[PDB]
Amino acid sequence: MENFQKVEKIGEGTYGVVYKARNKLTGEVVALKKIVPSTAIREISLLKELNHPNIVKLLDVIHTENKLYLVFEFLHQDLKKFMDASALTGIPLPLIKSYLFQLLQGLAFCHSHRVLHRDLKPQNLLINTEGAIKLADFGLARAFGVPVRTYTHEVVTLWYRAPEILLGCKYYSTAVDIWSLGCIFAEMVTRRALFPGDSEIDQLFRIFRTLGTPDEVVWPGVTSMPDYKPSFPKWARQDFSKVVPPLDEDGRSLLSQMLHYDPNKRISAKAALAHPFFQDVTKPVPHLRL
Ligand SMILES: Nc1ncnc2c1ncn2[C@@H]1O[C@H](COP(=O)(O)OP(=O)(O)OP(=O)(O)O)[C@@H](O)[C@H]1O
Ligand SMILES: [Mg+2]
Repeated sequence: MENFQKVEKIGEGTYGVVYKARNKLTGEVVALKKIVPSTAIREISLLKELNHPNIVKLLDVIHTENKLYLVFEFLHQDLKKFMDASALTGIPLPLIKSYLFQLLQGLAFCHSHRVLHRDLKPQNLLINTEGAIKLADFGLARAFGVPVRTYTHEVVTLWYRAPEILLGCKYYSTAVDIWSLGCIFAEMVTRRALFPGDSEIDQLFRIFRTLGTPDEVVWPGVTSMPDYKPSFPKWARQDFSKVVPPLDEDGRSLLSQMLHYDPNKRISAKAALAHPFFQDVTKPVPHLRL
């Protein structure tokens, strides 16, 4: 790991600390994550073969001295910062659209190989100057664990967590990433998080107050999930037209099928790509200050 000069601490997070760095041989500019379990080594290593244009490439895995270093392709900005920069104005719809479409291609790819992200959030979505958006940190949650408290005391977000994970479903599927990207999609449109919980019960209860408390009608098997409680308050669903207002009906219709309560009814990434909302999809360039 001495083959890299550290330029700047990009950030810290669940697994470790990310630095911008330079290859002392190549001159290649990379993101170097400093995170070892053998199971975790083999799984990280098969992720190296998961290449796709909307997936941040894992250049190399440097395992030395009980220390693990993940060297990724570097991108100049994440979606959280692009969003904070665009607050006043909002992200134009055609770019939101391009972004959702490309993230769906990324998910269709990984899901077809049976790999889930499990932790999608605006900081894990990286963008460049040509209009591309890529998923970062795919596969890592299953390969190492997803802690309560991110490494540097920071608390991983729950705002994007699917309801079956919150209800203690042990074997959740690729549908959990479609739930999370739906919540991001909504947030790009409105400029405000859809479900900002600050705890697991608050998270749940914020989902219940917009989409209605789920029951055996909308979701067969829900009432015998491990953290389901018959004492949960019964709240009615609200309409999407109030939820993500500006969005047109193709957009709300796609969003509502991404937010289905039952993960077997939730749209897959491959069906979502054929949805009529994407009929006029283009690829615009964003306005970016590096
Ligand atoms: N490949 C990369 N290129 C450029 N910047 C990156 C890259 N990967 C990560 N960063 C940015 O570095 C910061 C730290 O990323 P990090 O993975 O540690 O945290 P996170 O995405 O916020 O949470 P999590 O640990 O769950 O991934 C975030 O701002 C991330 O967007
Ligand atoms: Mg990350």
